[PDB]
Amino acid sequence: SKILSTNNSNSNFVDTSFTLKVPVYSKDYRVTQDEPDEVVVANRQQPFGVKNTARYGIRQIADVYRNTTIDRAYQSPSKKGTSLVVQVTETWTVASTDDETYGYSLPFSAHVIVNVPQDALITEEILYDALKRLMGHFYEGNDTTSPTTTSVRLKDMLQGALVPQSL
Amino acid sequence: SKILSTNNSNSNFVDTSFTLKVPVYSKDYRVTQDEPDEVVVANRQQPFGVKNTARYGIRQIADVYRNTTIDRAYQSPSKKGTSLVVQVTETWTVASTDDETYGYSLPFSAHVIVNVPQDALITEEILYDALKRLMGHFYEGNDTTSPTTTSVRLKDMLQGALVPQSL
Amino acid sequence: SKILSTNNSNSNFVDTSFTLKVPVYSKDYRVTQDEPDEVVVANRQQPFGVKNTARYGIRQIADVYRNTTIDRAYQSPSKKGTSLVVQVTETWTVASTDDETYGYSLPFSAHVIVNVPQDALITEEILYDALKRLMGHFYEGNDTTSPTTTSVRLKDMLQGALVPQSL
Amino acid sequence: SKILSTNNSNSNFVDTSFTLKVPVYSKDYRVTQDEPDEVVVANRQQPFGVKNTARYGIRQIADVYRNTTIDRAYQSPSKKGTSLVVQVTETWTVASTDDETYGYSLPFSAHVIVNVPQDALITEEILYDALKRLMGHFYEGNDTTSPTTTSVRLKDMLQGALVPQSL
Amino acid sequence: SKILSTNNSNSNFVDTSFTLKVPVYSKDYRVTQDEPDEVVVANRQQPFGVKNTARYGIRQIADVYRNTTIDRAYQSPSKKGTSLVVQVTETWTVASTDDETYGYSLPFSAHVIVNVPQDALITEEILYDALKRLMGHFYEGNDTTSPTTTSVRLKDMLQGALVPQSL
Amino acid sequence: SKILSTNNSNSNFVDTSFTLKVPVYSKDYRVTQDEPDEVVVANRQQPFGVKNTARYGIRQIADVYRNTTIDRAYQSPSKKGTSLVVQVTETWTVASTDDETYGYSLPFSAHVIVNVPQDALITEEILYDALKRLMGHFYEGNDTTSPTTTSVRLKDMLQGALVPQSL
Ligand SMILES: [Ca+2]
Ligand SMILES: [Ca+2]
Repeated sequence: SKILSTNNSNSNFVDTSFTLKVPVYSKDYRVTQDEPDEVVVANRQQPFGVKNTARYGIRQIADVYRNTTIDRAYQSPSKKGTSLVVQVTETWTVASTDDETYGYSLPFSAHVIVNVPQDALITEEILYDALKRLMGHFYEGNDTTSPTTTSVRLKDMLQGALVPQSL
Repeated sequence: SKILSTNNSNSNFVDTSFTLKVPVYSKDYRVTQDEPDEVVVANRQQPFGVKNTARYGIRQIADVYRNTTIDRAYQSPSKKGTSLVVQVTETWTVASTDDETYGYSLPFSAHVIVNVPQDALITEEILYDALKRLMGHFYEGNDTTSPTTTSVRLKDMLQGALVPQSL
Repeated sequence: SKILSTNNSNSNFVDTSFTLKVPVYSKDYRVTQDEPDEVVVANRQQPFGVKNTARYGIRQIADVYRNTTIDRAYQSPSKKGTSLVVQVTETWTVASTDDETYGYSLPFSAHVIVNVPQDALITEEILYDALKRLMGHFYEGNDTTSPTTTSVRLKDMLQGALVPQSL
Repeated sequence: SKILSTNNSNSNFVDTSFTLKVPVYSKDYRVTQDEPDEVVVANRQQPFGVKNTARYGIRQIADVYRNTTIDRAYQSPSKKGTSLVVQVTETWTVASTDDETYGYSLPFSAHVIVNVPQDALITEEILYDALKRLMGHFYEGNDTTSPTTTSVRLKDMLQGALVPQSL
Repeated sequence: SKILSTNNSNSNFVDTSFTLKVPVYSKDYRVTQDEPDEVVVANRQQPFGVKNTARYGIRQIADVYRNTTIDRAYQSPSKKGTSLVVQVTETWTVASTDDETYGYSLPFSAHVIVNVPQDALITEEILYDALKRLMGHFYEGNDTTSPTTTSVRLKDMLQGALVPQSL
Repeated sequence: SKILSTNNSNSNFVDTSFTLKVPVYSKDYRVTQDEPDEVVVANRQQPFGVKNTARYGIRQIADVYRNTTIDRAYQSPSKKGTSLVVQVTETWTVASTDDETYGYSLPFSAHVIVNVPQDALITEEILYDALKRLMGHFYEGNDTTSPTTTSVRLKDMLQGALVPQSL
């Protein structure tokens, strides 16, 4: 019997709540692009100025070890991978309570990329928990406190402070 | 008076729990690279075979309106932007309880990229809630049920079913 | 025993109050850049539009006598110096009480440079008192009055009147 | 109605005394250079060996928004600016009470540069208080103590400890 | 399961105390060179004449078996290794009580190099215990006496007595 | 009279315990090579596969000031020095509980080099204290806490975190 380990058992994390607002695609979204490797989905609820779209794509990874330093002797026979991308694009607007003529539009976009080796032992739950570990790096954990606590670092990183405060 | 709207007020969502594992950087992580716009951080807790790193980087965006279908209204403060990347790199290991000889290492990686315009009305909370909307696209929601239900997408997407099954 | 003199004992000065607002770095500032000779520190308290940063840097001076006219016979054996720079960068905003849509941002910056020879006899107090003499040149002293008084010349200098009024 | 804010209202500071020695230019200083944008002034009181000068200069700034991350909103009065420099140059002397032969001269110099945009709402007092905030960065402050306490930085910075010890 | 043995189980030692003076880098040191493979650190508290420095470097070892007697049939699958160097450089001064003009500076340098194969089973504790055994060779052990005793050997080796007394 | 100072009087350290396992050469070792400059010693108690060796060598240093920043006016009259090397070579074995046929041998090597000027004032105790300071750099010191504490740094450096946490 073969067993896969993520080797995160010895890491120190703090749970924190991150409540997702999941779309209702049937109500809100229509399909803009259905190419075999790339789908694009548009938000029908928006006015013409405001563009709200999502993009879901996969690419095949020739050599999953290509940029890693894992010794040849420890590489899987199957070296193929899959690369997933999930992009969301939003259009925000700025206006004034006092002046109905003041306004402009700001474009926001953000995406997630996930590079998964093609191996039978990797499961959907393993990958979601990987995503949870990933998104957890937008915070800093504090086990010093008696109830374990977390603090936000997204603004700090955006401002150029990329090293955590814990170091 | 001045108000920024994300124009999500007419989108239909469903909440779901996504509990993040935030790192205790003080225990686990040390700095491999401290250059001004790119920081690399390594996980002290892994053994020598396993490589576990995180990378935090920003890039300055020249014109946030350039690739978009949005363009700049006359009273916009700036075209400038900032692009943030957060990457995690893990080394998973497959072994066998039958054969001590049999084993290999799988490389996992994933990252998030966020493209924030330079407008002071964008707040840290606005950005986190944007990230929550983003990660929501790894799921599908149902308004119909009395407790709202969410199903998962990550498998179906990685398998090539890039259109939501709700559509 | 060796003694250093600044030779300012024969100069005529007027004390005047110049009350410094010193930062609380722990509360307000995070680190943007930690290069060995140049550190940059950002003000976390500001909104995204407003940039508030400080820069602290040192350069080594090859020949401290390079541009001076001190005779060779009176030069120290050790000709190395240190050049310190302290820059502050602020973003000011202009708005209207009456019109909540009227606004713009102004960039302010200013720095101090201090070129100190590497000599054991120069002390931290000597250098601070040098800085006090330096900043005192933004004023004009008046010993003619019975209580000695001072007047401001920053605007006059900015407007092109670089000679003091006392001459 | 029109109000300029320096946006320091949410920064945390601590006051400290910094008593300036303002020159009595009429007694001590005479003009070496009177060219329109650069004035050099020499200290009459020094002996022939010791050189003590001050230099006051302005340069016109073409676009005050050019090197900055700020850029000009549509209702800004001008891009123009003025850059002021104030330099002091001193000649310190080391001698020995044992040997009449032993002596040398150390050259000290330091200057301040101020980059003021052309907006009429910037006042002379705004600029002086900016200078006070600037010089405050040669210190570190503590909100904690009941009389606020400030420690010094100039030594630690010149020695290469460019990050505040509070951080 | 897999087990590593250092094969020191049956070798005979005598413990002796060797109390390390560990640096407080935050108070005493600054970074001179920040390279990915080689960091250089310097003591900013020393006076100018006395340069106290340290150097921390890693080279990567291509074949850890290159200069060993281990036949290939007994080698691991992975030949990778890393090589660590820790160098310290001090400057001592000799002077006189009776004569202020008499003195000179002596340079001391020393370094450690450690050549660790990349095997997950090599632990940080294993490596430190190896270092302790290494430094034990600067001594000679006697377990025949009622209290186990050790005599120092550094000066003897420096003076050409390289073979231990016991041999 | 003449006095040597290591100038470590004002530097800040934290003591930590490092108990050396000193060899009993009479029981465990034999001499492999007896040269005037290089002695090689081997563990005769190890089984045949496991080679445990040590090497003790001295080279003579022509100019101890060759790669130093010490100007000639500050050098001793004698440039002679000696250079000591102490190398240890071990062979660790990896095997399995479940499988008698599974195993391999890992080579460990490490050495120390010490570069001592020939000055009568350098004592054996001075040199051992220097070695203790050297090995202290494998740790990081914290004297702020109520008990002075130290954390290990060997694995962190091996893994590319070469700059101390404190810096
Ligand atoms: Ca660097
Ligand atoms: Ca003229």
